[PDB]
Amino acid sequence: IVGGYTCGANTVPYQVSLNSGYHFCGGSLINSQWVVSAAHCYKSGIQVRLGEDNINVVEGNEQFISASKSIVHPSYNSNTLNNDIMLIKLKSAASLNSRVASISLPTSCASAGTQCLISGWGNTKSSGTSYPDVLKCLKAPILSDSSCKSAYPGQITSNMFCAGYLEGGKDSCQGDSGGPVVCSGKLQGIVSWGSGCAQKNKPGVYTKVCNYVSWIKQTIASN
Ligand SMILES: [Ca+2]
Repeated sequence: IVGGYTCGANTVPYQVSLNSGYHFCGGSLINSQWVVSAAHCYKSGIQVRLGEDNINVVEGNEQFISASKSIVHPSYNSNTLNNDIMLIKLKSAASLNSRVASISLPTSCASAGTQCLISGWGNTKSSGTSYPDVLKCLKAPILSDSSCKSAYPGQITSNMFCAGYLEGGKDSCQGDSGGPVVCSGKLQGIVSWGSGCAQKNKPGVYTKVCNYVSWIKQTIASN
């Protein structure tokens, strides 16, 4: 997260870290056994880390649970990043408490202009590299479909939205990938892609979760 703030320990209790020996992506807990992340975050041997603030210190509220199964969207296209969404099932149910909680799925898609909360342990610099140990947060508005398509001509599908600040300075970034965009208490986006981070006229692009709620529910009902 570039141009964000320290969230505060466990105030984003649905935020997970995916770990394969190191943090490599975010995710969102949607019930005690299931995490939503980005398909471009797929790898084998994922451990889900719940209840994290400082990802490099055991602070006492963590739950580490290995993935039992990953399910990349059937229509995920790694070339265009269309359908950039994946489900991860946990080997055991998380213990839900004040610091480890699920985030609601949307029933209807989010309004343009809605201020949303994006979070993660990704890079905090535009130009250069610095990865934080504690969870960072950013409040960012959903941009219009027209400004999104103008920013990335030919590349925006109906399964994507832009959020952020056209002037630059505030954005998600590498390492935030797969993490949540929460609007009005619902998981509306997944951190997916963008040209650089926090650059003028190059906002963040997010998976539009509301297009996926039928597939999420049918998948969780069968696995
Ligand atoms: Ca920790």
